[PDB]
Amino acid sequence: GIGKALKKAKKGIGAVLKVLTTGL
Repeated sequence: GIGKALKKAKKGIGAVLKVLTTGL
């Protein structure tokens, strides 16, 4: 049930760009 992690990940969205820089 990935829908459980993706739903909560909404709060950690800011992290989707914080680390994304390490490779971007």
